[PDB]
Amino acid sequence: DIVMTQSPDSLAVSLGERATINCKSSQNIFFSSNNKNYLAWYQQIPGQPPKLLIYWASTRESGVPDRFSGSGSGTDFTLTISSLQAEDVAVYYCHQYYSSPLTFGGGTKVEIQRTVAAPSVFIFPPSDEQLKSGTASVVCLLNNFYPREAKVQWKVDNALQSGNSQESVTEQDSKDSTYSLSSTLTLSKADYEKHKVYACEVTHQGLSSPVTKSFNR
Amino acid sequence: VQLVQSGAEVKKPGASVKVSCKASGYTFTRYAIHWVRQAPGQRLEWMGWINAGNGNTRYSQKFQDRVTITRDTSASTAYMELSSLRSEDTAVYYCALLTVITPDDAFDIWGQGTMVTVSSASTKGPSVFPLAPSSKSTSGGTAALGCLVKDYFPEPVTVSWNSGALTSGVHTFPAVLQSSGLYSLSSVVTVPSSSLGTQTYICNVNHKPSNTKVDKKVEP
Amino acid sequence: NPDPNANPNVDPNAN
Repeated sequence: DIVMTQSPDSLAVSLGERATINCKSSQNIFFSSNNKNYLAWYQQIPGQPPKLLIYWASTRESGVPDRFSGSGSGTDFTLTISSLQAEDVAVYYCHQYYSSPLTFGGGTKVEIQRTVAAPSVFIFPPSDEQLKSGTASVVCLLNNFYPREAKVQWKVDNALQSGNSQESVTEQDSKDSTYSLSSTLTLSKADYEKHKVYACEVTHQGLSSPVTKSFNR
Repeated sequence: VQLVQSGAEVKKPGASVKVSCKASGYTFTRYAIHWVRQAPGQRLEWMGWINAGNGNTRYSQKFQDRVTITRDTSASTAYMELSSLRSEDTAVYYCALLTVITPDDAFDIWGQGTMVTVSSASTKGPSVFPLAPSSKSTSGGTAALGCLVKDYFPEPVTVSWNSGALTSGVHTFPAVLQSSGLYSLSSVVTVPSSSLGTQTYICNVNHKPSNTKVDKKVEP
Repeated sequence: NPDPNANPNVDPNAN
């Protein structure tokens, strides 16, 4: 099979900076008879199928911005984004259609480097709808921060919780290049009714000290 | 030109799955339909193609013993059947008109993907709970609100707000598996706090495995 | 040389 090897695995540059992605094929994908390289470049954002950007290693698909360009021939190929835009955050794949089986590269993830942004912190008590079901979820939202690293701890009646909460983090936002994080504390209704104070404590580089958002049941 | 795939499914290990791919916007018999799968976090894996006209196929070596690709020209649909499923087969399965390069036209179209989960776990549509805006969910002049989409299986759910009219500042988080074997996620949006009394916010939750179409009003 | 049946959708003479 034709192994497609991409480098680097991840890339982070500032808005408007040039980004370079390398693709090497384990065998030569140039055909001297038509002077074509049988290579395509794809863009994939979370939740969506890949989008074709380049084919024949350097022909842009119609509608693709001219800041995307493909180069190389034989085994060594390059995808260049001449001036990175916030919407270009995605995973990029090369693809060969020289021979069977068709194969794809491992992907290159492209992120934006931007300034520090402290999270905006919101907290949601369990809804009355959920409580009548017998379970209680408290949701702590860390909105639109940068960089991605953050710490959320839950305190219930001032006692640090362990093992009853889970987190999720979004991909970098296509407009402001920030992240968001959800942390959910899950209790049975009876245990939720045993305590008064619920709090989520947030540590982030944009904060000189942890921020705590709290409510009483 | 569109490809529309059947909904997500759970199948037990060892069972078989069949995914459909309805084509529209073109003459179906003109091109080959490819099937490509994408495991969570892994790369794109090509499985095979079928000529929509004459029905000839080519399969990848990995899937030959257990994949069958067929088509129905009258229904303009291609199918992929994978048998003897293993957990390793849990992935998004795409149909695609890959790199259609013709004398006067070049395009490339994918279906939305069909998540197939190999598991003996229970199937469950989600419970959709409001995350109401309150004094605890204000960052100055903005208010955060959302929907808790809890206790569903398998993936995925899709969430929109106000039937797609509300997109700015929406964050639908990746699902997380609970110890119960069920998934939960939240979808949140920030809105002006000054506007909470005049605007309506509805989260639209779809879970194809359970035909869930829930519209939940989120009120202050 | 390329296999023209790797992807039947590709016309190799289309430049």
